[PDB]
Formats: sequence, structure tokens, C-alpha cells
Amino acid sequence: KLSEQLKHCNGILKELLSKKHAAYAWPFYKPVDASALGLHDYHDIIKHPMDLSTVKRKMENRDYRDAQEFAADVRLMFSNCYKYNPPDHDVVAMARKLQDVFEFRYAKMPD
Amino acid sequence: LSEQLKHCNGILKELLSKKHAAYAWPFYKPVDASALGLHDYHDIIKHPMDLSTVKRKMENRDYRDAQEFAADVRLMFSNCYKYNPPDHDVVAMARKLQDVFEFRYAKMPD
Amino acid sequence: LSEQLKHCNGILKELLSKKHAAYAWPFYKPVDASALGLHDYHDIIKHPMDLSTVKRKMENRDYRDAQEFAADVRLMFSNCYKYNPPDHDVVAMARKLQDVFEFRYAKMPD
Amino acid sequence: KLSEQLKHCNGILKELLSKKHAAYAWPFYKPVDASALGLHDYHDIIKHPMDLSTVKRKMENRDYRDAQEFAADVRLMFSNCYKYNPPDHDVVAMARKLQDVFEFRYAKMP
Ligand SMILES: Cc1cc(F)cc(C)c1Oc1ccc(C(C)(C)O)cc1-c1cn(C)c(=O)c2cc(-c3cnc(C4CCC4)[nH]3)oc12
Ligand SMILES: Cc1cc(F)cc(C)c1Oc1ccc(C(C)(C)O)cc1-c1cn(C)c(=O)c2cc(-c3cnc(C4CCC4)[nH]3)oc12
Ligand SMILES: Cc1cc(F)cc(C)c1Oc1ccc(C(C)(C)O)cc1-c1cn(C)c(=O)c2cc(-c3cnc(C4CCC4)[nH]3)oc12
Ligand SMILES: Cc1cc(F)cc(C)c1Oc1ccc(C(C)(C)O)cc1-c1cn(C)c(=O)c2cc(-c3cnc(C4CCC4)[nH]3)oc12
Repeated sequence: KLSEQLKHCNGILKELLSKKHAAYAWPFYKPVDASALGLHDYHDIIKHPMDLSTVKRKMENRDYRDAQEFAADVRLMFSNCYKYNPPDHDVVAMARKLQDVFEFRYAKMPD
Repeated sequence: LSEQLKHCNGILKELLSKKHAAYAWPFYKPVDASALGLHDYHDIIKHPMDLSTVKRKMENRDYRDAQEFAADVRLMFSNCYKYNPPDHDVVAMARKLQDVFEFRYAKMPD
Repeated sequence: LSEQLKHCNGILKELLSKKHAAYAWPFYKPVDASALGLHDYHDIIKHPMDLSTVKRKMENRDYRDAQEFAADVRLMFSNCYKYNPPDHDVVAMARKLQDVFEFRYAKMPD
Repeated sequence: KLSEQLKHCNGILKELLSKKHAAYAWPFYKPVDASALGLHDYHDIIKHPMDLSTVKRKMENRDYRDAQEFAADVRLMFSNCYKYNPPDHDVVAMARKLQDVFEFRYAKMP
């Protein structure tokens, strides 16, 4: 019970979670564990946390109304990363590699 | 807020600055499809977008908020990804410039 | 019809041609408030328009009919009359170019 | 019973009918007398005749919804003239002078 756009979004999600991107996808698979890392300010700066398993949860529950909502969550995840972090951190470069995969596949969606 | 649109204007200035010219130049003006020999560009890309258009819209005060500004900038990158195969030089350049944009846009005070 | 929009494209080419360049040049690109130092231009003119914007809209296929094209050209001329006093050179130039546009637009098929 | 905008339009119409502009307004005071002029094809080419007396009556009867509808009638009158005539005819030059008065005053509307 998915539209053809959201079927394509599910394909993108599946692509993002696949083995070939794991080397740069892994920091986004589960929520950032800010307390464990001692990032005391993380939740003061990031008011809407997002991660790939949350997106998956939402997709499996049929919560996305259209492709634009799916895209907004995925971009939120990357934006949180860029917002919180300095430009030289490993995680920013990993975000950028994964976002290239996302944006490119998202732009090839059918009309 | 005008303060949000002011910071979007700073972002736009950054994207147009000389330091990024090596990967930003293809996005300064609309794709000249007939010069390039692209008979199908306007068939495939229904809503073209480029930095000069975003400039004009910013100077005209056409953007209600930062979200509209970002939607045009991302429309520009998406058009590029949509039209092109992944190995084309312009795609590599789009990705370099989008990294500048996304990083700066995420640091916007809100 | 595409034949009416094709005729509109012909008018646009006529307005951009060298023959009219002595009076058309202020309308080629958007009014550059900065270069002119006009802090109130975008306060008074809410919807700027110019010939390159019209051209980009034509290339992008944003015009649904000839009336929409005409509306933009007339908006361009109206902004100029609105902002300026009657004895400024730009108003005389606007009027000469509008005479070309209105005449050619009146000769459209159907 | 007239809005601020239509009140301004009524002011415009008064100006177009005033003695000041009579030397180039007179051919538009009343319909083109095609029998008298010997124009057997005028009503084939011009499907919607329009003159300043028509606009006056519509204004008096409150048949204008808005200023845009008013503008459309006045512009129809000028377009009919440009449509039927070659560019060197005296009536075209008279139409152009009167249209300059109209377009300028219309652009100064509240
Ligand atoms: C801390 C860290 C060191 C590295 F060398 C590489 C990465 C990816 C890295 O990031 C993470 C590692 C593990 C985990 C957990 C514990 C949840 O599995 C999360 C991250 C991590 C994920 N995301 C999305 C982030 O935005 C950030 C940010 C940080 C981070 C940690 N310390 C900082 C410093 C930089 C100034 C604050 N940022 O760590 C992560
Ligand atoms: C065509 C091309 C060859 C290169 F080697 C490098 C670039 C950047 C490049 O792209 C452009 C070069 C010039 C111009 C001008 C200045 C004429 O408007 C535009 C582009 C260009 C900009 N943008 C945003 C694009 O999306 C594309 C896409 C293309 C393009 C041209 N030919 C293709 C092939 C690839 C499949 C069809 N894609 O060219 C551009
Ligand atoms: C300023 C000016 C002096 C001249 F002698 C002739 C022209 C055309 C002229 O107008 C322009 C010159 C350059 C440019 C550039 C290329 C920078 O965008 C624009 C104009 C111009 C174009 N259009 C369409 C306009 O409506 C106006 C209006 C003005 C203008 C500048 N200063 C005024 C004074 C009078 C009201 C305040 N009006 O300038 C332009
Ligand atoms: C025919 C003519 C000769 C001139 F030397 C000057 C004018 C204004 C002029 O136009 C008119 C003169 C009188 C009248 C009367 C009062 C009889 O209704 C009408 C016109 C006239 C008004 N308007 C709005 C027009 O569009 C046209 C068009 C013409 C016209 C007459 N013959 C032509 C042919 C000649 C090649 C085109 N056009 O005449 C008028």
C-alpha cells in the first residue's frame, strides 16, 4: 500500500542501508548516542534528532504522506550533523558521501 | 524573519564568491542547452534553476522564508543530478558546491 | 497554442535586436538597485521584470499563453512608469520600446 | 460607490477626454466610422470595437469589477488601432501619444 514515489523512496532507503555504503552510513544508522559520547550540549543544539532507523520505522508504519516528507527527514539527519559539528570532523565527510548517494537517487524519481 | 533571509543572502554571496568558482561556475547562469547541443534539456528539466535566478529572487524579496530559498538551491542541484549520469564532471561539481551550501545552511541561527 | 507563443518569441527577438538597442538597453537585465544606489526601488516595485527574465521564462516554457507573456512585458514597462518621474530619460526609452511591443503584439494571429 | 482604484481610473479617463490631449485623442472619442472611411474589411479584422465613449459609459454604469478590467478595455482600443493599421499611419502615432498618457497615469495608481 505505497504509491510509486514512496516505493522509489523505499528503494533509496534500502540503498542507503546496504553494505556498499556501510563505511560511511554507519554513524547515521541509529540515533546519536550523545550522552554516551559526553556530548552534553547535543540536545540543546539539535532540537529534532533523526536517523536512518527512525526513517525506516516511519516507512514501515506508512507514515510518509509523499516523497517530500521522506526527503525532509533524510535532509534533517544530514543537517543535524552539519549543524552540530565542525567541518573537519570525520562524521561530516561521511554525511557528505551518504548525502551524495541520497540526493542523486532522489533526483531520479519518476514523475 | 528578515534576519533568516539576511543569513541566506550571506550563503548566496559565499556560493558566488571566487574561492568556489572552480566548481560553482556551471550554476551561475541557466544551462545554455542549445550551445551545448542538448535537444532534451527542457523536456526533462521542467523547472530550471541557477544562482543568478536565486539572486534575482532574493533582491526582489520573493522568498517568504529560508525554507523557500533552500528549496530553490536544492532544486538547482536536483536538476543537475536528474539530467546527468553520475560520472559527468558537472555532477562532481554540483556535489562540491552542495556541500558548501548544506553546511552553511545548517549553521543558520534560528 | 504554440503558434501564438512562437509569435511571442518573435516579438521578444525583435525587442532584443540591435535596431532598438539605443532605447532597449535599460530593460535587458534587471534594474540593478546597487549600481544605481536606489535604496527604495524594491519597496516601491514589488514585482520587478525585465527582458532576460521574460526570455528565461520563454526558454523554460513557463508561459501558458500569449496573455501571460504580454502581462510580463507590460509589467516591465509599468514598473518603470511607476518608479520614475515623467522627464527621466528611461521613461522616454520605455515608451519607444513599448510602441514596438504593442504594435507587434497587436499583429498576432487569430 | 467606486473603489479608490476605480476612482483613480475615472480620473485617468477624464484626462484622456480633456482638451489638453484632443489633437491626438479625437479619433478615439467615438467608433471608427467604417462606412464613411470606406473600410469594408474593418469589422472582419476587428472583432471587438472599443472607444473612449464606451469606457465612459461602462464607468458611469459601474460595470467595471476592477482597475484591471478598465486597463484591458483601454488597451484593447489601442491594440485594435495597431492591429488594423500599418505603422506609418497618422492614427497609429496618435494612438501612441495617448497610450503614453494612459500607461503613465495607470502606473501611478494606489
Ligand atoms: C565520535 C566519532 C569519532 C570518529 F572518529 C568518527 C565518527 C563517525 C564519530 O562519530 C560517532 C561515533 C559513534 C556514534 C555512536 C556512539 C552513536 O555509535 C556516533 C557518532 C556520531 C554520529 N553523528 C551523526 C554525529 O553527528 C556525531 C557527532 C559526533 C561527535 C563526537 N564528538 C564530536 C565533537 C566535534 C566537536 C564535538 N562530534 O559524533 C557523532
Ligand atoms: C557540458 C559540460 C562539460 C564539462 F566538461 C564540464 C561541465 C561543467 C559541463 O557543464 C556545463 C558547461 C557549460 C554550461 C553553460 C555555461 C554553456 O551553460 C553548462 C553546463 C552544465 C550546467 N549544468 C547545471 C548542468 O546540469 C549541465 C549538464 C550538462 C550536460 C551537458 N552534456 C551533458 C551530457 C551528459 C549526458 C548528457 N550534460 O551541462 C551542464
Ligand atoms: C540611471 C539612468 C540614467 C540615464 F541617463 C539613463 C538611464 C536609462 C538610466 O537608467 C538606468 C541605468 C542603468 C541601469 C542598470 C543597467 C544598472 O540596471 C538601470 C537603469 C534603469 C532602468 N529602469 C528600467 C528604470 O526604471 C530605472 C530607473 C532608474 C533610476 C535611477 N535613478 C532614478 C531617479 C529618478 C527616480 C529616482 N531612476 O534607473 C533605471
Ligand atoms: C483615416 C484617418 C486619416 C488621417 F489622416 C488621420 C486619422 C486619424 C485617420 O483616422 C480616422 C479618421 C476619422 C475617423 C472617424 C471620425 C470617421 O471615425 C476615424 C479614424 C480612425 C480611427 N481609428 C481608431 C482607427 O483605428 C482608424 C483606422 C483608420 C484607417 C483609415 N484608413 C486606414 C487604412 C489606410 C491603410 C490603413 N485606416 O482610420 C481610423
